[PDB]
Amino acid sequence: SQMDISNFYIRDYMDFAQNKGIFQAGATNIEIVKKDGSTLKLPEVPFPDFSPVANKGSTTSIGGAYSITATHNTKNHHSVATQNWGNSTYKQTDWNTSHPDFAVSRLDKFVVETRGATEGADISLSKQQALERYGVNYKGEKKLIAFRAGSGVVSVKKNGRITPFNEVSYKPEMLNGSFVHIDDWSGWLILTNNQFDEFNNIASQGDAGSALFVYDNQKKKWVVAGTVWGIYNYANGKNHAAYSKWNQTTIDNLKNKYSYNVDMSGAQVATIENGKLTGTGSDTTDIKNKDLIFTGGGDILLKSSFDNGAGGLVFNDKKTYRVNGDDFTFKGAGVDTRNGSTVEWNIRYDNKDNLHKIGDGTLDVRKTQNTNLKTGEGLVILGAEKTFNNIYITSGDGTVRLNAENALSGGEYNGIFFAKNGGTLDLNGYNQSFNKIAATDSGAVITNTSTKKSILSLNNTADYIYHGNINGNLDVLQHHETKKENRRLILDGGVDTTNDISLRNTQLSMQGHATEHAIYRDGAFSDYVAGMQNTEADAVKQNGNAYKTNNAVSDLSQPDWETGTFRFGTLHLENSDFSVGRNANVIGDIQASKSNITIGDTTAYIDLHAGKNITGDGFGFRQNIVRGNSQGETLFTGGITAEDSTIVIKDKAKALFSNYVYLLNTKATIENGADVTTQSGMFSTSDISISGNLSMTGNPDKDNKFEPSIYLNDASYLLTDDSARLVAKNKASVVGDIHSTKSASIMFGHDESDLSQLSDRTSKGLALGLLGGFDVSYRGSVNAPSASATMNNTWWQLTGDSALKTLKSTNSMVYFTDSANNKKFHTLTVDELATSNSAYAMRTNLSESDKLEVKKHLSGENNILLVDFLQKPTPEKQLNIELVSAPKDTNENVFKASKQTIGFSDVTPVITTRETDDKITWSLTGYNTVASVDYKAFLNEVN
Repeated sequence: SQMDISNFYIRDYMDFAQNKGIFQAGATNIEIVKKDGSTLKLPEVPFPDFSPVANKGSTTSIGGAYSITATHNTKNHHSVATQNWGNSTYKQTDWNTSHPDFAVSRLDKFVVETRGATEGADISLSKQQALERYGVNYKGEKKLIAFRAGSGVVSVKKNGRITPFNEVSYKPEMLNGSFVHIDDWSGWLILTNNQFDEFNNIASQGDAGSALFVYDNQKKKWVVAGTVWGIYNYANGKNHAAYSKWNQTTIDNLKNKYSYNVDMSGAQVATIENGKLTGTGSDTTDIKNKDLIFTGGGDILLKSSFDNGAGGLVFNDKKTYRVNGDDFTFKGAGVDTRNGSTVEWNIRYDNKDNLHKIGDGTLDVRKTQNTNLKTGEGLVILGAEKTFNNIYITSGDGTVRLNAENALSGGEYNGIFFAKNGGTLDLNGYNQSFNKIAATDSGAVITNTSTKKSILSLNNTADYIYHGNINGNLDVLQHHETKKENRRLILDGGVDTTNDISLRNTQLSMQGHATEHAIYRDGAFSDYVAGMQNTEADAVKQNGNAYKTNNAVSDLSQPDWETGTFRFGTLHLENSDFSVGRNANVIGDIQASKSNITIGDTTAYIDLHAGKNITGDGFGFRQNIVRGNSQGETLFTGGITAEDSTIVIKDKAKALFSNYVYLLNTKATIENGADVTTQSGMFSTSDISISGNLSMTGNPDKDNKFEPSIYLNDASYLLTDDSARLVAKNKASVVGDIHSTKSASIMFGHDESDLSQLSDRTSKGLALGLLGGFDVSYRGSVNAPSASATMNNTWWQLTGDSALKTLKSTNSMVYFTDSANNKKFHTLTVDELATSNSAYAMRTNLSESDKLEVKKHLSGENNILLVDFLQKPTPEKQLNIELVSAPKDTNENVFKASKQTIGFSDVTPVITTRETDDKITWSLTGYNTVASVDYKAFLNEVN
């Protein structure tokens, strides 16, 4: 544990050993960011799972009740005589040692926290064979590189200067490691160079016994090469850690010595009474301190209580067994169900001791135990009411299935505690109510594999973060009778169902998870955490990253978060607050009533005990929520139906409304930097305020085309910022007035070059109906005198007096028309109009008309003026109705009279051009007679 912190952080070496930060088990292409900003690529291997390494580092699990270490630590060493993994304590019963310094320990219980490093390296391989079998690519070469972790006395080295932390040895929190080069493989001891390159961490006193791991090509599996014997220092600063090789036979002899085979092939019933095993092919009068290894299937009968000492119960074939015995009890190392064995457990485990379950098989518990389970592997069926008082699930490999009504216990957690990497609780058709789920990370899964639906109620009484997952066939419910402050439910793990979540009088946040890192000391305080912090105050000062050395598992200001994917059918909101914070990917529909929805909440939540929530012996839960500003990108995708609600989409948030949005008396706001795309239609009764980006498009089908979509606002689109952007394109029919005090942008239609096609789903009748042959229909007035509008391939049904700063119309029709109760003529007022290949269709009753007024600049070629004659003109009256008004220098050919009729008139307009001293104008000064509408067809006249 002598760490060169010249170009790396102390926490990097800790994260490495502890599978925290970037060093997740199995991860490839890991890059350590140096203090100088550049990157160090790890060797090309799936990163090792270091869970076999004991809390103190000097001992390592090799599976079951066995661990390996260094003989010269001694039988009595505090890290050998007692050995810990997670919240569990294990006592050494004895050990077997082989020269030079290799020790294998027999423990008193089956270790549930880890499968262990079950296999060793083949030390009989030659140099070259070993390089081929165990070599890994590093800086473009195959090298015999090994990985390891330990917690010998800590010191740090910066550019030569060593700073020791003499008290700091065997500190679980300080577990640290490195990848190292094996300089000597075939020699008497394996010799590793821990400073062969850059990530340099030399072994120090207390690292003795810690394991060396190498990666097997063929087995695709990390295996143990040896245990730390000692350390050599040579002239000119060279250094090796020396390793006592894995000795398979020392292991096998100890294992066999602590095993006793019981052959029940055909031999009816195994009976155990006061330490005597009868009725089998392997009868004896003890049988104590030995794993009983059962084969052949069948019944085990206790005629007395059975304390097997350090020995456990092992089942070693894919057969079924039954353990019966009055009200007698078992005590020992636990139950190891191997090779798919099924054990129907119909006795009680000792009431003052924890049952340890490992093995890939099944423990089917048929009666109430009145004691605790610790499980790490395979299946446990809870077949009785209150099967266990408490359950501790660790490592990720274990599953607990409810198979009875009322199967869990009471209290805040229902007696379920998910420790490191958790495991799966299968509700299996039964409903459960938790006040809180005591889970420490995202490895905790609550699910339901039954075809019968189950309901998971969460009733947390104060603020609380659930780190786990909710999967499978379950609905989620959080209902309170009154809405109170200070009991928010925060999900920062995940949800993955096709079912519903129901919220009533409550507050819910969905959120990503701040990645957990190693810390120096768990708890407050002379002070080594302060000293270590001061060693890197220079680096922190330079890189502005105080979170990195603050002795906190995570921090609101850190950049590394894990996305929370929340997939569900419908989220039902009744008088509730729903928030999506940073780094979420929410995928589902929302139905909201009297509710507040916030997408892009700047408040995020972190748990200062994340990853270390499970306390004591495994059956307590701690959590310390910190909250504050922490912005980051986030996503919602789906539909929303909202009544009497408010919706806010905030900065960095992207909302893809891929289903219908229905806003009934709901206040909707899209803020600066927020991005909303709606593609499956909308209805709104109230104003939508847009300071960011609202894009309204048709529905993209499977074949690169668009089904028309309708955007119906009975109120107004309010553009509330200079930076606002309202976009409609790709087969969208929009209805509703636009108002803006600001210099926002409006963009209707696809880009001139970039055409889009109709879905084969859509009949041509419907298409003409909603779009008039154009890409976009817009119906409403626009009063945004400072705003810019761009319209291409657009049908503007202009239904009221309108005002823009600048307007550009290419291949569009501005169609002046009426509504329910207008029936008045309208005026389009613009500072600058650039118009080409477009049509303007004005109505007239032969004295007034719709009118276009361009105040400052009118440019563009090839536009027609259509006139809807609402009354049949006669040859008597002198017509002289101003249709368009523009500045003097405008070219008269910008507009021409159409030779087509529009409306119910058989009459074509005659338009004449005039120059007053300040404005040129187009006036209707005559007419000509000709003896679901496709309005795009009109534009043929102007190509």
